[PDB]
Amino acid sequence: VPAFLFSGSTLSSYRPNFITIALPHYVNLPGRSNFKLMYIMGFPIDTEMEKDSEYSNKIRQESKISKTEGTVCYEQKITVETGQEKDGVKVYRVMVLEGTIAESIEHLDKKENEDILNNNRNRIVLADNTVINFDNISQLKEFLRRSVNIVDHDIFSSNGFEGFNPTSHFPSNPSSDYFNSTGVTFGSGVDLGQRSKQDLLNDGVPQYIADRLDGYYMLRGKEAYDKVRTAPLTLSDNEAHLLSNIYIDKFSHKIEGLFNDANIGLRFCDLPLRTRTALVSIGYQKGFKLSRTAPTVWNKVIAKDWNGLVNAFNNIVDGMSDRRKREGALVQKDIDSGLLK
Repeated sequence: VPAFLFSGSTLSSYRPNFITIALPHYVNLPGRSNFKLMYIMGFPIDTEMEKDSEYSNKIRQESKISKTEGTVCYEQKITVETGQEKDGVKVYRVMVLEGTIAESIEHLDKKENEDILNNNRNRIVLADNTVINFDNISQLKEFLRRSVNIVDHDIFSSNGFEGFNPTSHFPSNPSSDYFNSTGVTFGSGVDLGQRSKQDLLNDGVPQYIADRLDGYYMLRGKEAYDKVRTAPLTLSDNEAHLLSNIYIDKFSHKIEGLFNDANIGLRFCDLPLRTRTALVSIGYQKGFKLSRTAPTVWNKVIAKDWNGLVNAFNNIVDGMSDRRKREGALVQKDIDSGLLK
């Protein structure tokens, strides 16, 4: 123990020095201190011990981030290690050294690395030098999977929020006030009334999906309405999710920028997933500039008053109040889960 130590492969953008490796080689990983690595064979080894040492790191603090419900900011590179620890002595093989989330997921999916990952303790060493210890490799991968998404797309397309309808639909009638502004709609509120095919292509929507919507583009009011009654179109769930997610993500990035531009002492990626989801949902419904479209929400966000933020969602009556309560409950969950406070 640790087992299969030199097996598999290791992902590092950093490949030290410039013969002669069967000898241990030591180096300080450049950006940070301490990060002390001991290279044996071609492989990086992270060791920690309580007692002072010249070649070992000091014991690292455990991150407060939840291994079960938590995420790491999607803008961070991470270090992934697998290994063993006892009695103030820690020895970890570095599987991924300061790589991106997506790279990490990819690398850990490699068959060659199975043995070492299944046979040891897996942990993430964060940019902040704290660590998250996982019960098992499957847990770590799922954590990573959560972390890569800006919003939780399943919640978003749940009936509780934006819903999901793969069939072309017109969510208005000739009597209603929004009739002329409503277009042919797909998935989780993707309205083509102001969008053209080229627009969708530009946003990264696949040609095969885009080609299908021909005739549904740019129709608004009567024409869009009529078109759905006369010639509806049903997408497969897969195509409708793909399309929705492009727009959910596109919109999310709008919300993200506002938050980050506010310079509030943290970035949007540092918020828990559900809260990001909450913020984006209300934006998607009420308009993206929350300073204007949801001031009472916005105030609490930028104040980092999480309890205050929940209350704010509960206290808005736009006639949308049910969804707003569901948004606040997302925030409250993060509170109850310890992701917030």
